[PDB]
Amino acid sequence: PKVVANKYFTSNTAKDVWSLTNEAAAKAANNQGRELINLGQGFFSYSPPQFAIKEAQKALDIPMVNQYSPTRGRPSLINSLIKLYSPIYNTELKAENVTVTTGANEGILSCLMGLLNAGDEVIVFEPFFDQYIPNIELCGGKVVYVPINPPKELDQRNTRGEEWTIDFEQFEKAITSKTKAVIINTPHNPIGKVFTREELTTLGNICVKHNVVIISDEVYEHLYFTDSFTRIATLSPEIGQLTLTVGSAGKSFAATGWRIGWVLSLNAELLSYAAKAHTRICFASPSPLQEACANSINDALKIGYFEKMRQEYINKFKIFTSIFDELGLPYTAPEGTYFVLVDFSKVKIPEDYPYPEEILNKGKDFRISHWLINELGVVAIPPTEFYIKEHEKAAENLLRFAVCKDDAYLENAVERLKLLKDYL
Amino acid sequence: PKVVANKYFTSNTAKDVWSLTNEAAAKAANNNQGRELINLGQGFFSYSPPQFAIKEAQKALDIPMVNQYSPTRGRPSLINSLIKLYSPIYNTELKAENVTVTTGANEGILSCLMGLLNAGDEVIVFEPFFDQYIPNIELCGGKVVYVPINPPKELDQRNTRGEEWTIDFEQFEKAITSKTKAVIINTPHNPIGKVFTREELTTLGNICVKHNVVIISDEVYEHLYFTDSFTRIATLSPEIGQLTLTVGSAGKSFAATGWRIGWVLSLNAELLSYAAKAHTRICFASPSPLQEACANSINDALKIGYFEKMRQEYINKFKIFTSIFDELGLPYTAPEGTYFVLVDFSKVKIPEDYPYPEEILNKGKDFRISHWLINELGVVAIPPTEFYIKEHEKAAENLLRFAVCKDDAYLENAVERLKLLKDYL
Repeated sequence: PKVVANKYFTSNTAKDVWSLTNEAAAKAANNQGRELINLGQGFFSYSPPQFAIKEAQKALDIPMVNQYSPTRGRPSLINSLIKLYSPIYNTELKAENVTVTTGANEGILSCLMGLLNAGDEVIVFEPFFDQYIPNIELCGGKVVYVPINPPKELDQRNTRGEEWTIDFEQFEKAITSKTKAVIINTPHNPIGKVFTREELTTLGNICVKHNVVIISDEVYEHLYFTDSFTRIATLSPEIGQLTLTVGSAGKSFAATGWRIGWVLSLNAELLSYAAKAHTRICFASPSPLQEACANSINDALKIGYFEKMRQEYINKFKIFTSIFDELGLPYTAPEGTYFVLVDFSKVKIPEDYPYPEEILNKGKDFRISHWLINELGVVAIPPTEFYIKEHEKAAENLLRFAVCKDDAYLENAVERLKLLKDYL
Repeated sequence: PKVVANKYFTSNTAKDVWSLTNEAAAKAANNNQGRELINLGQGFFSYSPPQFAIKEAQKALDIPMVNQYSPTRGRPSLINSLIKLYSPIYNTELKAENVTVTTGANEGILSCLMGLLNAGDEVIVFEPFFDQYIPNIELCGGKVVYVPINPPKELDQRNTRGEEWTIDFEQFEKAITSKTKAVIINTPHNPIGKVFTREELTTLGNICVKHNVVIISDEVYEHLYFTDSFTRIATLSPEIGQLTLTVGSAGKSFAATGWRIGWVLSLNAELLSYAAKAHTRICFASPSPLQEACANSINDALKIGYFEKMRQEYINKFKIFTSIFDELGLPYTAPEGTYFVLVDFSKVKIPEDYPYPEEILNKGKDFRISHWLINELGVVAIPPTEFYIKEHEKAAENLLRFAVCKDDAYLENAVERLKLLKDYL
């Protein structure tokens, strides 16, 4: 039959970067004698820590833990979060300041749905997280894009996080009477940038001045390599009253398939809206995993797991970034996350290399990623997918690498990438 | 500060049935002083899922990658078990493209609606409706259109059958416009317990193919039926199947409501793809360990007759429970499926001046009957008028919904307490 479906889906038919990257990989395994090395997957290749696994198996042995949890979450998990974040915020947080969602992505969607009215505007920073766009638009929202500008020096030397910056003048100028909120991602995916207390302080105050809700995506909150990680909500009472901070159990415990997340806010009424939306979207989040997470947070604090994970990742990047320092390719040292942006502009690719008709329209990186897969057998992600075409040139030379793999895998990627010397 | 939230939530402020019932049970626990309350208002199991499912779940957690994101449409393993389970039921060798895993049936129904709806579209629901249907439809820009499932005229004279509750199909078809995108059919029905027949579903389906209206069949209770057969509308005719999206629920099938794993199937691959795309944008991927647990639990269930075992177990639960209404002379609609039962309380002599909170004076009568029952007997039941639009409400104003998804002992204890109704004749 000829059913008319939602126009939002029928009018957006283009393959996305995963779909296109998977096809290229699919075919490049032709590289025979070689196994493709995938650094394009933004999720861990290994298992969650054993203590996490054990808590989940125990939880399943508790009859009612297998049934619907209260809509805002299991008290046990809301309590482990109260315990964990109360010291961080300097408040004796209560249940009203916490709400559990089915992962950070649906937690963000719950924030957007509880706050948006047809026509409303939401600002996002480029390179943005792919899910942000449909979440906002599916809630009747209009997306506004202000870039996280690269360093002019981006492709001559290795850059830092604080070198990618937002034009807070340009940002305060995108705010209108239709602006309901702004999504801020720190540590940033894919820049790895950890927004500073002042970069964040300015934003915070701008928004309280313009009464704009701050939806803060802090899923990589535990994965930072700077002396400190600043939470914009803990900056100044007024900012905190306008901030909804999202976290992820999956990214925290290397269990992306668990689908447990949470949203915290000092402004309980603001939060009630995300909570009510969550109730109407998912109703309740996975029960056995909520209990596992409640106990894992405690197991984690007791054994210094987060610090240990941060060191493991400092190591992983030491292993990985080394070949780029050797090859001469600049990159922005990650301040957090397990993502790294490498400039491939200096790589000499045949000006007549054969690319699919599907990517000639795309920015440069889509072709670089394609070549790299067919020629070196290494999968990397082109970041211009997280841009609006007109703001996209500032990164058409970059590639995103995800190092959430075990050390050995990373070292073998470094060896394969030595072939990048056959192209200066 | 002063932030304008979504008006949808700021406009719908009234307390729902759950809040009211819970409150009433609170102030009533005092009085009931030495009497524990009997809660038959909870629509979810009070016990653990079968030990075989529990074990599949703990085992699944030991496979590393099973703890990371699963493919957006579902883990192949679960899709395979679903293809294996339904291919014989349908009459096709179903493929991955006819199956899609969602985070429970509720969010799968939402995914279906979000993939098909455009601003202004209309979706028809049948009263009494499942609660989540309304916001799911409206949050996606839909306008809900209500058509009641009419109760038998003998409803409060004698026990009735699910088959006696009927949709007025001329009224239904007459409610279809060019704006009508889909209709939601829930069978076995929550809460009548009605198992729509092959004939009821044939006529419903033929009407839908005639007006090109998508059928969203909520069949989470597909395994919990007491009739000879359970008709799946999508298997009635190729034309009906092409307009149908059928929903299932791992939590309702395996007594595991906290797992949040469901699925949507359709012979129309393109129709299904829209539900899948929506799911991808709503939750991205469903819980991985539990999908794997479900993949295997489905295989275990077929090799041990688990679904048949649970049907018998529920036939017994109702036999235990309904027997008191037979002895008391209170008519009910014998359930044809589900673990819900609608019982008529119109005969109960509740004092005409009995006090009720201002909050429920405007509510259908059943809300007050529920209030009274909690206070005077310490038994919790839900007023089904919550699942009606006010203008169609009357037809169920004398009913109370009970849910027997409790263990036999608890049910037998409920029966003993309910004998007290004898004093109110």
